[PDB]
Amino acid sequence: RRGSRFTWRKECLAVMESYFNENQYPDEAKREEIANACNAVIQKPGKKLSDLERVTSLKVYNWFANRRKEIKRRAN
Amino acid sequence: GSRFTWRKECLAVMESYFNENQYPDEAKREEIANACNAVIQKPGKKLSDLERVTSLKVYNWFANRRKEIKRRANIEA
DNA sequence: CTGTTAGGGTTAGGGTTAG
DNA sequence: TCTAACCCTAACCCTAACA
Ligand SMILES: [Cl-]
Repeated sequence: RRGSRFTWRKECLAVMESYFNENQYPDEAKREEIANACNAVIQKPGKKLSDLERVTSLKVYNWFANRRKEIKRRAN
Repeated sequence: GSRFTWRKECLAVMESYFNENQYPDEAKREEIANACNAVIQKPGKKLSDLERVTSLKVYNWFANRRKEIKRRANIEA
């Protein structure tokens, strides 16, 4: 975990939250869908997405999981 | 004041460890803390809870140090 | 028997607060 | 002002409860 830390861009979070309200438990395929969705919003024309910037299904997973946890905790 | 303040000697000690490893575990942090206290400890005087060094404080400092460094890096870039 | 993952933890980067 | 303590949460580990 000592590597530089990834940041979710405001535009990705929108897609995320959109998909999150619909359903908070995306399956693998769904996560891939959301991943491509997010990438499509951030990729700059004419440039490939760096491996550090590209959203993967796993990032999406962890995001959902973490959010669920934060909510459950923030409900006392 | 009424907030914890790092004594120079303590900082020196901690820095000596920071240059070797920047992520000391609990046990190591105990060692470091005890080292610090030993130095700032005066005879026949119990160190007040505030000025007393603990593994948690060491932890906080190490983290803050790493972060300060990462800032200093971006400043020069 | 093989394979997934919820949700209980922890570690640590980038930033903000509080005294 | 100065910075120790804290906040948030990305990214992982672990085991029970499944399919
Ligand atoms: Cl931290």
